Amino acid sequence: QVHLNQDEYKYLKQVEQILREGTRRDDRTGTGTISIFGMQSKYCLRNGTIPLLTTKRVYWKGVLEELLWFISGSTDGKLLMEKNVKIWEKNGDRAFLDNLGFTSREEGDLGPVYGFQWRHFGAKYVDCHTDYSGQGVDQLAEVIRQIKEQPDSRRIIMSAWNPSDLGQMVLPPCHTMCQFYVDNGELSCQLYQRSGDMGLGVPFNLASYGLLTHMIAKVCGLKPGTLVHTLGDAHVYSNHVDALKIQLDREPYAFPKIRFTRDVASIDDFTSDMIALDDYKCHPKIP
Amino acid sequence: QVHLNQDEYKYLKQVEQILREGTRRDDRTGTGTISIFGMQSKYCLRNGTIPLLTTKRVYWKGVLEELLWFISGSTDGKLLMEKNVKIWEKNGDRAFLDNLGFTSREEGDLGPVYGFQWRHFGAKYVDCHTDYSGQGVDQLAEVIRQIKEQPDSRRIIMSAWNPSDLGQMVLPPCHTMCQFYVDNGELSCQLYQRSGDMGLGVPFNLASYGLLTHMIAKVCGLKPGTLVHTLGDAHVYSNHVDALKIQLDREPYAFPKIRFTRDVASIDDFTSDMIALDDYKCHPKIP
Ligand SMILES: Cc1nc(=O)c2cc(CN(C)c3ccc(C(=O)N[C@@H](CCC(=O)O)C(=O)O)s3)ccc2[nH]1
Ligand SMILES: Cc1nc(=O)c2cc(CN(C)c3ccc(C(=O)N[C@@H](CCC(=O)O)C(=O)O)s3)ccc2[nH]1
Ligand SMILES: O=c1ccn([C@H]2C[C@H](O)[C@@H](COP(=O)(O)O)O2)c(=O)[nH]1
Ligand SMILES: O=c1ccn([C@H]2C[C@H](O)[C@@H](COP(=O)(O)O)O2)c(=O)[nH]1
Repeated sequence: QVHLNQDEYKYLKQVEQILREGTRRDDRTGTGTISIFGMQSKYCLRNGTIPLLTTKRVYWKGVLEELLWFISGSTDGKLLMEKNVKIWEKNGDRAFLDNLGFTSREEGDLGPVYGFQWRHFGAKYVDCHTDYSGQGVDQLAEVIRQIKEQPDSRRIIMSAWNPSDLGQMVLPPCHTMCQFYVDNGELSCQLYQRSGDMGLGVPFNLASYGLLTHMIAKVCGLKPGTLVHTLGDAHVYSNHVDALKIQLDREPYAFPKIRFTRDVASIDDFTSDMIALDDYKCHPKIP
Repeated sequence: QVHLNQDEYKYLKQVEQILREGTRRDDRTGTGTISIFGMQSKYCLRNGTIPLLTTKRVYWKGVLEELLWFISGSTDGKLLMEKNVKIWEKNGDRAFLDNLGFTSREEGDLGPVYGFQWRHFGAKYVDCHTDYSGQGVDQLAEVIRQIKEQPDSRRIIMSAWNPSDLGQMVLPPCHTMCQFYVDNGELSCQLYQRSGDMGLGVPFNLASYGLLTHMIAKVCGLKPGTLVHTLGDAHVYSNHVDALKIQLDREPYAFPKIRFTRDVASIDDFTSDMIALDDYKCHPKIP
């Protein structure tokens, strides 16, 4: 049969394939996972659609506020908490920092993570309160320039994987790079994700890069195309198979759609008040 | 509809899918291409198999000598010419260098390309005859230590994409990063290739990373697993559609197998005389 939302059904079949074919391993601390290495899915973004899963609600406020935080170049977790978004709190507090040997680091200074690499790749990091203007490569600005002036390019790439800075990161990048692609006035985006928790993190990442593509599409005067999601270690955690069993038996509703309620002078000119999400209907929460 | 070599048949269907579903575009070199954005295939390396295409012969000597050249960390194209491997020759001679503004550069100094990034990521490049010992990150050594001591890691990654150094590269990286993966003593490798010419370059890259996986597996005392080949712009050139129509109608022979005829102290201890390729049978050349 045809499903109202085929793209999310395929995601459920991804989860289903992992449980059926994946290999059972104990990640390092004992905690087991079910894992397939090498997967790929595509999600249609046309007509403002954004792939926020309907069988299990996604922390939309987190996606939005975190992505703007990435774009701003910030590595200060405290700015995200001032928006009431706690995803980076445990990774930036005293205990977690000291455990990595960052005993001199202010609480919340996550190190040279995503935002720093996107906008200042190759720059000398010191802390999250340093003015890095004009230091390093502005990958996000270069991408936008390539899309506008060289739409046919096959090198429109933005990487967060900086071997020199990995040591000083509280967490190594998970979505390690993405590639953009223009075809018949439509902007597409492929994301390579080295590691993916299909129960929690992966749906969140789909929304982030789906939203990012919609933003870049508007800045470049293009229409949204397709999101290609490539996974390295696509895995489910053993202790959480019950929740996915429930999620899989649910028929997906239609994806919501993004709507930008004002114009923007650049990728840096977005604000939470003008990113609208319409008709996000989900199935009830899962214990 | 079974096949002696299923993995190569799927490749033929990849090319076929590109031709039937791909989008027709004119790239920055003129001359059109047929392209799909986002593809993925898997090739079995178990029991020493290496995916060297049989429907169209691959330049095995180029694969072998170039990969050893990469591993050595060399950026001097002249060493490859001393082995009779003339890829990278036109990219490193006077005309091409001056066209990019490297008017002060010695012939053959390809810049901070693959070899430099693999073994000295983040280091200050100057020329291809400089001792970079202790400079930058030795990603290839980091990967090997991770495989040995942390086989379950989801962060075993080696990237050739350095935004800081792109300007000084004669050619921007095409195979941009790879991720490794250990499961029950089997070593796998996923390659993300931003751009892929299915008629020439892609078959070569599959063998390169296939051989690389076989090599790293032996150093770490593991068995070869799976090669996951992810493509960004997977394309055929409109000029060569006639040739591929023939190639697609060919039944693949069995893949050849790699056999290492002596022990190795490290990934740096390999030589052409001890990498053997057994039973590589190909279909005849195509006009
Ligand atoms: C094992 C593991 N799986 C993950 O998916 C994961 C994700 C992150 C960061 N990340 C990419 C996240 C995205 C969304 C998140 C989250 O906590 N969502 C909750 C709401 C939390 C809140 O309201 O503050 C949820 O939707 O249930 S966490 C960090 C460690 C992880 N660890
Ligand atoms: C349009 C284009 N397609 C490619 O595949 C390509 C590949 C490279 C570099 N590369 C990744 C290569 C892999 C194999 C090669 C090659 O030329 N092989 C010869 C073998 C004959 C010989 O050199 O003796 C061949 O079969 O044409 S070249 C550079 C520019 C390109 N440009
Ligand atoms: O953006 C993210 C960050 C983390 N994770 C999940 C995947 C993992 O299993 C875990 C990260 O652990 P490591 O891969 O770093 O070991 O969190 C995601 O899915 N998306
Ligand atoms: O390792 C390589 C190097 C090059 N190419 C081919 C693919 C292309 O179409 C062309 C690269 O040109 P650009 O990606 O720079 O546009 O060469 C490969 O397939 N593999």
